[PDB]
Amino acid sequence: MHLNPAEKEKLQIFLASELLLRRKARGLKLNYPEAVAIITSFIMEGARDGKTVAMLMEEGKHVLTRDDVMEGVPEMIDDIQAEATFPDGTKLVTVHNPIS
Amino acid sequence: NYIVPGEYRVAEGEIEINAGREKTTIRVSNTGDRPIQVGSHIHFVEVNKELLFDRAEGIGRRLNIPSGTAARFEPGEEMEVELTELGGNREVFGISDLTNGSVDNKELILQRAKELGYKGVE
Amino acid sequence: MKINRQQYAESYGPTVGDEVRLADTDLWIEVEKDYTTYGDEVNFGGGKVLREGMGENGTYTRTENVLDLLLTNALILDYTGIYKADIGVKDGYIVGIGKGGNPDIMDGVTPNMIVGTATEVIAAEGKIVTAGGIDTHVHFINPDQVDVALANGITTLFGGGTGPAEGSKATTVTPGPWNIEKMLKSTEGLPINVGILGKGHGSSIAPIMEQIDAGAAGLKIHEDWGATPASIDRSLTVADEADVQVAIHSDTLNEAGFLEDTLRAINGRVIHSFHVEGAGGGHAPDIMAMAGHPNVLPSSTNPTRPFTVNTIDEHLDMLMVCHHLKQNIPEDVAFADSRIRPETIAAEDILHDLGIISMMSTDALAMGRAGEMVLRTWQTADKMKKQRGPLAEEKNGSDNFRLKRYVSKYTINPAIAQGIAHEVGSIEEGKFADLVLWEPKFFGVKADRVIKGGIIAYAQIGDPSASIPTPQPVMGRRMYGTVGDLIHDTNITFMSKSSIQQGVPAKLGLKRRIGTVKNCRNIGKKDMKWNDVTTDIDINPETYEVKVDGEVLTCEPVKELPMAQRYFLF
Ligand code: NI
Ligand code: NI
Repeated sequence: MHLNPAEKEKLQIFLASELLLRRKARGLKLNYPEAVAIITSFIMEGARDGKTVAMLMEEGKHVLTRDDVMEGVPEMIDDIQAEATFPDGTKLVTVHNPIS
Repeated sequence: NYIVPGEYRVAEGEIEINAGREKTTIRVSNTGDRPIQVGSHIHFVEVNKELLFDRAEGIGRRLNIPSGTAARFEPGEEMEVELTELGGNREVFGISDLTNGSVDNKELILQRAKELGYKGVE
Repeated sequence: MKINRQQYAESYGPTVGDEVRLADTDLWIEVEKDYTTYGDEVNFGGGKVLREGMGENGTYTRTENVLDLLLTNALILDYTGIYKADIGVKDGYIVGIGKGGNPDIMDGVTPNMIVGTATEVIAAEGKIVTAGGIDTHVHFINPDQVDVALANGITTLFGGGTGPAEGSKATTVTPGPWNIEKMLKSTEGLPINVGILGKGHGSSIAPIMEQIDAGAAGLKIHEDWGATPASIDRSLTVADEADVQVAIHSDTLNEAGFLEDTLRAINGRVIHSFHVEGAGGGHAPDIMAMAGHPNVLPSSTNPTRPFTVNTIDEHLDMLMVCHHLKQNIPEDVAFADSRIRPETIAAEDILHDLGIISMMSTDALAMGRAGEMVLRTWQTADKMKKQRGPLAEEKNGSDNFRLKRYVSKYTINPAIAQGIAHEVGSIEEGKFADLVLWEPKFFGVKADRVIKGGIIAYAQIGDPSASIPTPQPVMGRRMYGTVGDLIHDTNITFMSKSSIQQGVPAKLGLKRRIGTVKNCRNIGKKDMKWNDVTTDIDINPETYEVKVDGEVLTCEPVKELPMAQRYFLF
């Protein structure tokens, strides 16, 4: 596979997001690391899908809403940043105040 | 009540900066064609040569703006700024090499500024 | 020109009178004073103050009052106060707490806090800065425990063990000269301060003392090695000669005596009473009464902290598991029931709140959690506020008195108990620069940056392959202070005076900073900062009820705690 250090680490975000998604599906209000993992993986998968950085900056604000998360979590997350390989190489996505 | 983890509950009031120091308002023009931004703590007389202002009025002073902020001059922009006095020992070293000692040596600072083309001497 | 306070606090961190919530607790700390000069705050970045000829002095060499490091705009939370200041570090030590910058042009700069060519900058605006936690109840069982400790703000591990050997799994002991030498050498690779305890057991002095001379920094008396009157006595005789501390886990079984027999063997000498409540070990059911005595420095371990609805079920089972007790053998059930008691665990909460239990510790990997000493301290203070109300001594709406009482339990008090507070345990000038930066939202939960000897050792930081350090995944990682030979200059091995005088460090080739254990035989409860109460604690032998000043000490267990499911992935 030729995994580099970043690829190995980023697998763990996908796994955390899968864990978090299962928790959300059984009715739990998500906590801080769960919410960050879901949004982060969505961005990385969006890059893989070929979306633009601008599309993901927009979409990342609509992945989770306040009713999906515990009290205070929206205010704990000022931004979520992720780097992924777009069709035009690695780019940084910053989602500001992802959960209102 | 709703808990925002780590939130502040600030006291009432306002914080006055550079209290007790003389304040001076001067007009400054960016005569250059590129933008110039000036930090709060740069000795004002030693800013970019293409800023035109009464250089003597920048001696021993700096912008009276919150620590770590800056004033911006777009190309050709002229505006007023408010200066405050430098404190401590009131000595400046380095920067544009116009002072290198006490800011009380106005004649020497201005002589150097004029010889090097810092606009607005006299 | 004036700045409103909201904007001021956003830019420079809070100032006098401002309050900050600790994580998601209901505890609020208030800035008591601020060493700045408003308008001359130090800050670093593009167009900011700490630039040559401005806030950074361009003239002075490093030796001429210039710092190696300036932490700007810190909100210090310490036994000494809750206040705003810049912190200046040099030669790995805290040399100035005050106002950093350039005396050329700024007012109020502390004379030895010049930012110069030699100075690195850490922005602490908006962070709470505490001393590194001092965990004095560490079983050295699994090296992976060090990162666990660093991640929750612990910077010193005092205890014993040789890895997952049964002696070590039960007791904080590195036994004898050879195991001690081996563990001193292992310690060269552990990125945290360490002090090693020998076996506080024997009936002749020489076997015990030779451990001290070999490089142990104290002793542990544990019932699993025979917490008999003789072992207690010999260990304290050694400690009084060597100037090292003795920890005790007493005879739970009351085999050779009851509590009063262990106190008679102590005979007024100073001793550190581990897990004083007694779930973690000690004369059943009344060991907690040790915490009332003047010569006892009392600490709790953390699984009982604070009392919650799952505490008893977890502990009864935990005890059964660890002691291989069958729910079948009446003696094993009776033993467990005599050891795990809601009555003493509930009172433990209250004794912490009253300043009668002076310290917290982990009991890492033996019956305690290596990364939860700080966490559970704050959960206990939060529970106490809710159940007992703000202490009578508070002022505004602030929890400052409680915050100083509780921060003391895992910083300065363990340091004073162990004879190492000249070096660590508080943010004071002249002490080693072991500092922990916390975002307020994560306070007491997960440290942002842990500074060891003036270099960052551990940080919550993101993708190493990214353009900037903040992108995911943000996780705890060892930093440059732990790499190469820098691990030697950023950490301290604490050792007895005799082993240092006998040249043990050179004999073993130890490269770490060597710290001297001293002044721990001439202290008592009165020396425990904000937790200096002596009183007659009565524990009813039939009901286990605890009384202090004729009042029963009781509180309810809570169903939920702050600093829990909002933060952790598991
Ligand atoms: Ni024990
Ligand atoms: Ni233990």
